Amino acid sequence: MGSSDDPRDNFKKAVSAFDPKPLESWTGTFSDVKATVRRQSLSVAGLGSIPSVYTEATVPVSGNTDGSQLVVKVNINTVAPFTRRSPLHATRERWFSCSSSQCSGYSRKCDCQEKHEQFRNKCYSQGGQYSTQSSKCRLGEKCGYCKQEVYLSKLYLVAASDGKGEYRESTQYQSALYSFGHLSQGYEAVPQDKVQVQLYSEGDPFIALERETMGEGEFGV
Repeated sequence: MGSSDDPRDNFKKAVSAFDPKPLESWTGTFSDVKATVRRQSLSVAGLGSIPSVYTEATVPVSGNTDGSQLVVKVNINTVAPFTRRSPLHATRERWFSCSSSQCSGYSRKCDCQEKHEQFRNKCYSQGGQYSTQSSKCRLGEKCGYCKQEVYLSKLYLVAASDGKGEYRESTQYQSALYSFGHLSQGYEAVPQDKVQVQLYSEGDPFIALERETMGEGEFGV
């Protein structure tokens, strides 16, 4: 194990190691739409402008759906072909679980009613709908969840080096966006007629920044 006492050190090392030259060859198609290699610059306070390179295409939803899923066939030079299916629409549930941190009373017998009530009221203030599951909301209970409807707008994909100078879909990163799971994508509040698809390499500073800043895009609390 290793870790620096400088919070930005891991990020700086990633920036130094980043070689975008192979990515210039990332031409091809996304579901038969012509891809374009894009060179962007990140602005990171104290570190300046940072290169980032991805290949992208806008895929129409029409003609690229399989039931409720957008079907993205990645056919990019030097990247082993792969498909991502991603839901056009998701129902995002954020659950309130009663934990000791928000529990009122004697440890073994506490409940989170006040904090749950706040969470429920917060949901409605954010335009969500709430489902209450446990009113008593005792320690360890799943008390309820806030529900939001979202629609895929920007799909982030990640490729990793193979051993051999080319690329394949990343194992570790199912998205370039923190927290890097398959539903860590760009969403909007209403249905979309097209989706922007962006393919990054694992070592891109965009992904490093997402990681080292926990999605915030900048360092600091």
